[PDB]
Amino acid sequence: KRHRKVLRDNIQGITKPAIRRLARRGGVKRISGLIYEETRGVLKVFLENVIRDAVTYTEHAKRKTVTAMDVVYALKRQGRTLYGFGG
Amino acid sequence: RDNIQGITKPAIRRLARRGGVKRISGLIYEETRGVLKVFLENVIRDAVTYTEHAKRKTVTAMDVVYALKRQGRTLYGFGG
Amino acid sequence: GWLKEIRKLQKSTHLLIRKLPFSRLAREICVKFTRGVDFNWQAQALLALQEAAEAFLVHLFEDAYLLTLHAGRVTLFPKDVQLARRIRG
Amino acid sequence: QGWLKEIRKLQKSTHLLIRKLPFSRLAREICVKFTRGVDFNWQAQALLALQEAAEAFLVHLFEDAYLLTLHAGRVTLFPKDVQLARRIRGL
Amino acid sequence: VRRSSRKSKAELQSEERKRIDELIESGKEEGMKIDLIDGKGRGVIATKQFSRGDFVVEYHGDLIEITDAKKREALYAQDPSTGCYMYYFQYLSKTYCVDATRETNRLGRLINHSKCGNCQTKLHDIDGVPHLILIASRDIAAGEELLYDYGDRSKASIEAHPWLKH
Amino acid sequence: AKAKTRSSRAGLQFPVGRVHRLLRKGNYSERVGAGAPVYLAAVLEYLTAEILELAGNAARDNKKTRIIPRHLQLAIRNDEELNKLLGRVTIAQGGVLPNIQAVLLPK
Amino acid sequence: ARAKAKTRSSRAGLQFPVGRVHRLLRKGNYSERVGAGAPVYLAAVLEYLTAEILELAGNAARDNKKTRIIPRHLQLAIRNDEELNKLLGRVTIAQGGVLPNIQAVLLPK
Amino acid sequence: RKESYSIYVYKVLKQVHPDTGISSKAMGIMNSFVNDIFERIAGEASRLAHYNKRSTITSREIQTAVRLLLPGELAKHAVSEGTKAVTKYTSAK
Amino acid sequence: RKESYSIYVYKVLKQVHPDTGISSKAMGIMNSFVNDIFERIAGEASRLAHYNKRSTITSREIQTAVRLLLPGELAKHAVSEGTKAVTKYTSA
DNA sequence: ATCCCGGTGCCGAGGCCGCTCAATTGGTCGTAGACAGCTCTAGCACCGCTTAAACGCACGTACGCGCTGTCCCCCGCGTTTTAACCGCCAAGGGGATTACTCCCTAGTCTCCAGGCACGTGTCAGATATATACATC
DNA sequence: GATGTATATATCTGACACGTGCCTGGAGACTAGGGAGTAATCCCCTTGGCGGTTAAAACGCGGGGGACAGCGCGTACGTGCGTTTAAGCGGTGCTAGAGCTGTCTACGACCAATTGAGCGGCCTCGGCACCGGGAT
Repeated sequence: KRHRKVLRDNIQGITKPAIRRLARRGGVKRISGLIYEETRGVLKVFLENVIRDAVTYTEHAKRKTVTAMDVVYALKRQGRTLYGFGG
Repeated sequence: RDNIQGITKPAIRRLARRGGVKRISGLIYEETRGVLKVFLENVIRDAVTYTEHAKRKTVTAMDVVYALKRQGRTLYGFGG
Repeated sequence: GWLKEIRKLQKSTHLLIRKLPFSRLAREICVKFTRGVDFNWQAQALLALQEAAEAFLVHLFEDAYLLTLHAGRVTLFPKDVQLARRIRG
Repeated sequence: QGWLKEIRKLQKSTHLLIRKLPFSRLAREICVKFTRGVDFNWQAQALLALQEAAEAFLVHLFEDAYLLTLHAGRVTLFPKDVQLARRIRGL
Repeated sequence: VRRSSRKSKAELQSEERKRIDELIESGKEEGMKIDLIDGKGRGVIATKQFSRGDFVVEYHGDLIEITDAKKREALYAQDPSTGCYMYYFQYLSKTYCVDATRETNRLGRLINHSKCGNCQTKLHDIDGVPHLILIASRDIAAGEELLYDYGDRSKASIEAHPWLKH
Repeated sequence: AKAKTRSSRAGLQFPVGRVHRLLRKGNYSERVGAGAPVYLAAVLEYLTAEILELAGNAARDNKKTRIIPRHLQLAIRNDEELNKLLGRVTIAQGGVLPNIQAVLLPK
Repeated sequence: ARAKAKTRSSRAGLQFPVGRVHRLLRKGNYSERVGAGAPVYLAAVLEYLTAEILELAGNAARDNKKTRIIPRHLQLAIRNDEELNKLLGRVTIAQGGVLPNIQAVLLPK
Repeated sequence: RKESYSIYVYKVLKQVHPDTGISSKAMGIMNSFVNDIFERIAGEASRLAHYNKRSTITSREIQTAVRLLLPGELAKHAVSEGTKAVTKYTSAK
Repeated sequence: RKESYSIYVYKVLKQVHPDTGISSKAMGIMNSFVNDIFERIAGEASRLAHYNKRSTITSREIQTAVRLLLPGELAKHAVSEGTKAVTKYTSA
């Protein structure tokens, strides 16, 4: 039984109704249809920054588990101070 | 009194023109004087706090440079 | 129909993107800043990263929709999210 | 033209666009509102640092509030645009 | 005389893209030999120190639209001796299909399916047309077999091929 | 002889001792005054009393008796001073203030 | 003090002062101790960044056909560069002017 | 053994709202808030000390660090409370 | 005895553009830039040392602070420069 | 649809007890910084004069804004389908702790050289006029 | 054909690049100690896998809500010009106040002793969530 071949992207896992719910929480009454790829791009950029700094804070501590304090300090460095994770 | 009116209309217009603005609603002048007064109130409150703490009476250049660095607007050219 | 959802979501506080797809996304981005070696993301750090990403995206959409109510629209186009960022920093 | 020569001329110079003495009097009037009725001397380069900062701020504010009024279809800067460019930045 | 060589990100991405394009249009296929594997059929062993993102192969084939894509797989599947050579991908609200059943001097169609393999497929669009690239997502040594994921979860297919889940 | 904590000498609830130790081992200065920990602890207790008062108010408005992250986000974003202070700060599990632009409501 | 001394900057091949950077790292209360390679690393980084900026500043000054780097040329170099502009984003450069940019929707037809 | 301001935030809570609890998540948020405000005030006081070529963080430096970091009415009231506590601490011996 | 970086920026200039001068205001601006980047890198190294319960600021801490503060290519090249300088310094 | 009301329930919070570590006390010293005093810088004030810039007015026309139409594209709905997720389990890596030792840095003192203020020659660039050309 | 702008020459002027005395800090050598690097251990807690479930995503479709282009009115902004005005510059003055310094005194670091507060494990119970019903 021949099967076809496809792939996934792990960014399309940030699904379309998830961006709809994020928008709606932000107050967005009516969302365009091209805001989804733009939002996945914005999210990937933000994550790239915060995760570069979390992974740096880890690699410096000679660890291999990106603790919650690594991410909290990465956000505190970017200026996104996050309360509630052992700061 | 009315020293904010000393920030003339053509001065705000030249600031805008530098910023790229092509036309300017005649109501942007009072808005810009309000915005400028708020910015100065913040920066001068921090400058005068840095002074009053240093037990001085002349707001130095470093007082204002540290006020700006505190608001997050680091200013290069006057020491640091 | 949209308003029974905006009121329903601005009143709740739970997370919006699912946990597992976001975990796979964060681990796919963490595997290119370590040059292909993977780090055991502590399961309480995926939550912190996700809470930060949701609060960021929600604030970004608040500002974007301040911009799409400015242009007279009600729709939130991509030329908005792209300008609520080019203004913000 | 006319506004276009003024723009090309001002975006290319590096002057201080607000007169020095009116801004001096304004900063000295705000320096009194705090520390009620005690005149702090002002180091003549503190007024320059303060004016450099206020002018870089206002020029960036108009440069950011003109992206909101080319975006809104206008060409004319409005007070709405400045208020929104400030309400987005976080001010 | 002391001059910085910093290679601005625009130039970095441009030179990376030109590198992928020239390595694709040259088809060196440096160090991959086809041999026999104990049960799965054939196998293409890689013999280079592969690492994160380094180029491996191109899944060369014939590119088509979706209306015929959803049909050609079933139409060629009527021959029970065709293996698996056609690849789907959704791109710009449009699906395509890499018709690669006919043997060509490329080594993309010569790979089998796994979920514990060593490579994963990406997309590269050399002047619009998307060529389906394959790069090593992890560190691979010289002497390992090419093995990537077909990503299709047809229920009848997973019933028929228990080695798809492997 | 019999001792009483510095938090009690100052009439605070926060620890003057732990604050002094944190000022010392934090490498903020080569020295630390005697009034510095007391002052900092008094300021911290005041800020926390403010935050917890506003959070208790926002909890009684919802007819609840526990303060939860959402209540802290309400107490913060609604007060002007604190929102200006905790401006860069995201409060996990804090939601957003219900604020739908009046342009959007059906006419 | 025999074996005539060569500055640590000279020993490392830098132009910035390893000695002064060490002294600033010490009397600045950044940490109780300070490594021996910390001043050398930090001074090498500072020299690299200053070379990166003075290179682009001189490029701009010779594009304007001048031979003195001025605040305007530093603002040009920094803001036109893609990464220095991100490192120095919050930073106002006194008498630096702004980048010439009239939005393309403004020009006459 | 990890330190935190849980018991003290709880005492202040029992001061302002006696009949009210605080969930463990809001407890962690108040711990992080107290830690962050402490780091802000103490860092600004360290900076105010080093700017004046002095070495001691005194109540002077903390009062000015508060007057810098906190907005208008928070600043005035926090400075009032700190001064009250310092005079109460040096009065009683 | 006023501290500055003027003569060292002069040296680096005469090393990059050997036939180019620098005005006094641009000298002050480069001075402020060096002071500011030094303050940033040192504060970040201090934060790292405090996070990992260490006591010494070392080349490890300074390298991590450089990698955190400078954007991509600047960070790569600055780390290269600093590593080269440290190896040369410990060799000599 | 959604809030007000009952009753279950459950799980997390609030209180209780034993240990331990760190907060308090007291005494000593050394050094930081408070203070008084002195010098001399530069900030404030004023005033005359120039004149650059602001200003007030008028006019036209560029543009903002409200209205209309049409075309297309979000949204809501219903059905299939899919993959997040929760529990359970198993493993095993690596985080966290601790003990040892060694080497790396602070402290000290002596030496000395480089860099900083200061005086000075000179030249890069900002005008000023003339020449030539771009442009609406 | 003004009206402005690109290009050269003359120049001169304040700012810059450079030589010098010296003095303050940078370098060397040595010692000691304690910070951290290394090794080993324990067990937490992260990863991986499976089954099943079901909540949620995906897809397609209709329709009607909204985006966008066009248009006409009218108003309010830009430009131009003669007038008024206030900034600016140069002087002097002067004097408050910043910067520096020497004394010394109070105040904070340090160190031994101790003891009690707080942190962790145990245990109970009720606040808030959930499932179902009546009212708005």
